[PDB]
Amino acid sequence: SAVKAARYGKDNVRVYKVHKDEKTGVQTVYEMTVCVLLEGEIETSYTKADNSVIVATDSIKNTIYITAKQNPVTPPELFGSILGTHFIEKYNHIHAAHVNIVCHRWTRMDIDGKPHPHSFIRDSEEKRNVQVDVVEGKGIDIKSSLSGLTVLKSTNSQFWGFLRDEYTTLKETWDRILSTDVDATWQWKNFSGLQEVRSHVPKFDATWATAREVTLKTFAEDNSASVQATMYKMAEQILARQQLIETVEYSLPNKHYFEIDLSWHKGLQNTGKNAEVFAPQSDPNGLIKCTVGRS
Amino acid sequence: SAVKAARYGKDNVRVYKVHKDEKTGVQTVYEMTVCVLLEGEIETSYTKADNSVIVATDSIKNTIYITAKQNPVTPPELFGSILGTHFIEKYNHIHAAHVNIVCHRWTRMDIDGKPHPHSFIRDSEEKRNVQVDVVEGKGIDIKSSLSGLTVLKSTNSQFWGFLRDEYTTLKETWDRILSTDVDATWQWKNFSGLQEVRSHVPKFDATWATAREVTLKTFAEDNSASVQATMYKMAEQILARQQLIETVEYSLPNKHYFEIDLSWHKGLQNTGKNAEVFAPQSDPNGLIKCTVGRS
Amino acid sequence: SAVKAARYGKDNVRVYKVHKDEKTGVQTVYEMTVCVLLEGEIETSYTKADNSVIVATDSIKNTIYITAKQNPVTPPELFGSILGTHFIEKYNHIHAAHVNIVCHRWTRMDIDGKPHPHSFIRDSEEKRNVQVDVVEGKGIDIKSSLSGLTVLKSTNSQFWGFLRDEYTTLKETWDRILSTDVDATWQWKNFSGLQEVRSHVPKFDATWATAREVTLKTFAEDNSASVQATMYKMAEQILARQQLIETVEYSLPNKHYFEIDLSWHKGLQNTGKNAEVFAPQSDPNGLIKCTVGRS
Amino acid sequence: SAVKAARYGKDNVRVYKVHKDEKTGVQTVYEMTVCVLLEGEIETSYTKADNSVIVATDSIKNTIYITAKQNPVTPPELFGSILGTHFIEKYNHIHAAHVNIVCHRWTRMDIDGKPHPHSFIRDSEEKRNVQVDVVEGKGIDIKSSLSGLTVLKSTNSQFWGFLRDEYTTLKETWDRILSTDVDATWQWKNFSGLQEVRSHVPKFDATWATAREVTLKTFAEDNSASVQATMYKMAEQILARQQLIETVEYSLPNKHYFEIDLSWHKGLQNTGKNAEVFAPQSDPNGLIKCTVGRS
Ligand SMILES: O=c1[nH]c(=O)c2nn[nH]c2[nH]1
Ligand SMILES: O=c1[nH]c(=O)c2nn[nH]c2[nH]1
Ligand SMILES: O=c1[nH]c(=O)c2nn[nH]c2[nH]1
Ligand SMILES: O=c1[nH]c(=O)c2nn[nH]c2[nH]1
Ligand SMILES: [Cl-]
Ligand SMILES: [Cl-]
Ligand SMILES: [Cl-]
Ligand SMILES: [Cl-]
Ligand code: NA
Ligand code: NA
Ligand code: NA
Ligand code: NA
Repeated sequence: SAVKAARYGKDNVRVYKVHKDEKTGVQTVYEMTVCVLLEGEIETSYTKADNSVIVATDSIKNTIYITAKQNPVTPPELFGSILGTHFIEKYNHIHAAHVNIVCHRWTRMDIDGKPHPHSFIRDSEEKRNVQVDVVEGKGIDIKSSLSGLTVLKSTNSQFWGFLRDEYTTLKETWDRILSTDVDATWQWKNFSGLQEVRSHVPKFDATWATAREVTLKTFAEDNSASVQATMYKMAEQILARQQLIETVEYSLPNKHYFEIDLSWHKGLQNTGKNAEVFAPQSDPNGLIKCTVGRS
Repeated sequence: SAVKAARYGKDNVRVYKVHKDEKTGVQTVYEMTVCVLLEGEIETSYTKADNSVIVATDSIKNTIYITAKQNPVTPPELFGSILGTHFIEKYNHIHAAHVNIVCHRWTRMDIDGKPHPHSFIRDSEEKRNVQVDVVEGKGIDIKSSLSGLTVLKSTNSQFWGFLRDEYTTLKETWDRILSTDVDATWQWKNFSGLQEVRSHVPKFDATWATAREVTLKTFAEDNSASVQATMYKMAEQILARQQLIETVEYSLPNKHYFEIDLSWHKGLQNTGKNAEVFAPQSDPNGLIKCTVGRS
Repeated sequence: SAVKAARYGKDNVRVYKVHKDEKTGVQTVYEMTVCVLLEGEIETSYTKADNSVIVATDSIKNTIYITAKQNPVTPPELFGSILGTHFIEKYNHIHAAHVNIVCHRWTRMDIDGKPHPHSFIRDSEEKRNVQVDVVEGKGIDIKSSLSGLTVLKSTNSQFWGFLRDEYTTLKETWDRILSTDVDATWQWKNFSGLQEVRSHVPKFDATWATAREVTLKTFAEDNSASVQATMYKMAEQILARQQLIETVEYSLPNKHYFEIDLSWHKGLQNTGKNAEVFAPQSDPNGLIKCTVGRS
Repeated sequence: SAVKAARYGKDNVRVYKVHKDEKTGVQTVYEMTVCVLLEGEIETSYTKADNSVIVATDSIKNTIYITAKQNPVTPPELFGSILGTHFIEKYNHIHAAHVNIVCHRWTRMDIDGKPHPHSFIRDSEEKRNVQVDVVEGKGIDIKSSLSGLTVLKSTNSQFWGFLRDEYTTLKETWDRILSTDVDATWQWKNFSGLQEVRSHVPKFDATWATAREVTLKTFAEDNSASVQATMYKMAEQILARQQLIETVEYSLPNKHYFEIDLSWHKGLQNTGKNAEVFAPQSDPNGLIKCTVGRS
């Protein structure tokens, strides 16, 4: 037998960094969870018990903290690029570094209407993420995403005109609840290396902001014909607003809310126009996905 | 043998309710998870296979939705009281109803700076909860709480002067991170029944708001001597601001963030005054609890 | 205000211990998660920032590992007793120690039909637990339990003869699925202190074994009239087999499996006697509880 | 813009099936969670609100239950193939079906040493899974796996001889704990369609059994030089025992157990040869992956 593919490293590395402004007293915190997996001339660790080719995953962990100490950890696209570039440059025989970063929210508290200098709240489990693949000889591929953005609209969602055959029981509807957990990913043009990534640093926060804003506004304003149609509009707009993005991907569950017929109880009317109480369904759920690119 | 205690019912009942203002088009949503457990003359269901004394848990589920259809679901203290009162009044032989409600956040979205009439965001996994125990002959006991409120302050937390003996390795500190998940509970004076609960309806949202506000402000402003001392201040203030509360309980984990000594690497300084990168510890964690009452 | 109740300490302390038999080469592992919360003359830590009365939770963590190093960690009832007794004896001003222990399964692997000397498998997420409350002047109260024991029987479960009124839609059934996650707790006679606990050491593993055996056999053999009736039988038997137990508590969810009517599709028959495919319901679920004592 | 990729359907479809032997009274249960995502000429649902091309995900759910009613649900490789083949054959314009199945354990209980005819225990959260991609014109690609198989060996694991530089703090060790959650995947030769899958039905349970057996035996018997080296041996053997498998993939976390130096306390010796009490680390963890193919 032979090794067709291999990568190894340290996952679930929790990192916090604080920035203190000496002059203002304002402190800023960042918290993330980091995974770094390396590829290279490491097949003999698997086939021959040759650990000489292994950069220990414990050392990869140390390196993550040292890199956070010596560089900015924001935007996560830049940090991941610095981190991955380090491994392929430091170790001749390592030829790719795969860096995934989950950024956790720490939003400054407002106390009595004034931003507090050093207290924060996790104002959502929504995440901002990056996947940075640093490949020697082939630059840096970055996928940026937002995930865990949980939303609901109580009307202005429809689903009718779908295929109807002997497997179909679903009633057409012109007014339903739509609720989802948004997973949205924008894939950047390949970057030739760390300098090119750095040359675009401002665009990373800007594009994340645009993607979120477009997601929320389209979700709220689209009188939705379906999840499919709504998510395409989101993707289309994001592409139109950042030329350095090549594709936009959405992965959306349809978290169903079912009407409850109560007419069996004293003729209570709770369906159609009289629907007020619904049963949220934990499972199953629709799952709808789209990758949109430039025509 | 004999039954010393018994209660039974339906847990994890997910409920959504929408309120539509016909005139404005503004819709408002509520989502909760409900548990109702009943007590009464039901020992024979356990000892004699006598199911005649059982109100089926499926029927308790139906009753939850019907009650939500026919009454306000807010404040959760009132809904739980209505619900529990129904079971003990409807069924002679049922003498207590234990209603736990978890309220989930659905905060109206602001789109282009204007509140949207029917789109919402889950802007936190923080919960507002109630535990309502309706006991025939003995009124209604309500415990209200907030939970899952996750906060961090990056300085103005201290821990020194603790007991030091042969089991102690912890260094005293005058400047550390403090991060916790706030679980705060306020226990109301017994209410004689549903009318008395209704007579106090406005106080339920007001007291929840006060508890949150006092929690966040004390957390942010107290140069903390310890979790113990900070949480007591929170509780003291809440008691001072609502005379219908008898006790205030806090349950707080201390979610440790550890310094990382990196001086082994090129003499890097990352401790004490130079501490910038920390390792959040998932476990273990301190757990600190207090119940505060009136002197 | 004033402190009405207080306890504090370290939660989620993961502990592993290995026992190596030098002579046989057979190794045995134990893994648990420990929480120790202390009570005593500690009110001033909360009201006066007096940390002198605080045994740091970090030191409580150290003490957990030291105690595991110097004593047996099995049965967990004994370990918890040793641990809690240490705190109230070591610290004059500490008057109670509350020790919760979750034991994780590490079952020796059989390889080619022979037990392996040092490899183990987690052959279930089922837990064996103890709650040991050590109260100065008042001995040691122990609650032992098994939890997370997930079972299903595909027939020989019934539910009929329950109360029927205007809230009832549930059909009576003479043949249904019953599936639950067993949480079973046996509460021991108070022990006067550590010597008395030690005098009963063998009974702890024996009683845990009996409780599990009786649970599984009753579940499998009882043509169940209801969860209520079945769980009472379990409790009755356990009480009859260990006189040092005062009560037996069960907490059982009824994890419903619903029939699926498919006759709308080509007259397919999948209900009643023809029921083969069912939909497991994640929520809601019945929750049925009983505490049984001696008449 | 334009749709570069799209797939949609129903996730988290829980399914139970019972088989009753009329003659013996022996019943057998299967429980799984199913996801079916379809691809085809569906771009206009996204770009033009054309729902005519959508097979509703609700109908895909119905179809899952109907297929389970009318066919065997075991081995999961065959069920997934039947299910995916149905969609591409039934709907001209659907050209791929992606079926993921998670099988949940329901192992027959032994009561008083005899297998019970209709009671089962979930004797592990370990899963048996399939990923079946049915592509019109291109047959059926199946990946089979086991996951969630959690194991520990308390000695006969080593890690030394790794790369040492300025980022390295890890001590070499000749005797450590190794614990992991096994994720192992075997990828089958492409099948031309449903007949070819059926022609190999017996091999699916046999190969799953071999993979598990080889995993457990190698884990227990290999005096491991590293995770890398041990997992390669597992993969090598599995490939040697089933020629219809093209590759074998492992994904293994190294769930670290750290020594605890206690010599600061009364010179207690708990390291090296005296190590008995360890601290399991929840995070971070190494993550080691390998795909092995035929040379
Ligand atoms: O938006 C929707 N898209 C779908 O494909 C679908 N199928 N059922 N309900 C649905 N709703
Ligand atoms: O605030 C704190 N309280 C405690 O009791 C403690 N113990 N260790 N660290 C601590 N911090
Ligand atoms: O065993 C049961 N007990 C109950 O109380 C019940 N209620 N609905 N179904 C039930 N099944
Ligand atoms: O088996 C191991 N492999 C690795 O690559 C490694 N790195 N640190 N510890 C390790 N153990
Ligand atoms: Cl859907
Ligand atoms: Cl603490
Ligand atoms: Cl029930
Ligand atoms: Cl590792
Ligand atoms: Na390199
Ligand atoms: Na009553
Ligand atoms: Na004492
Ligand atoms: Na087709």
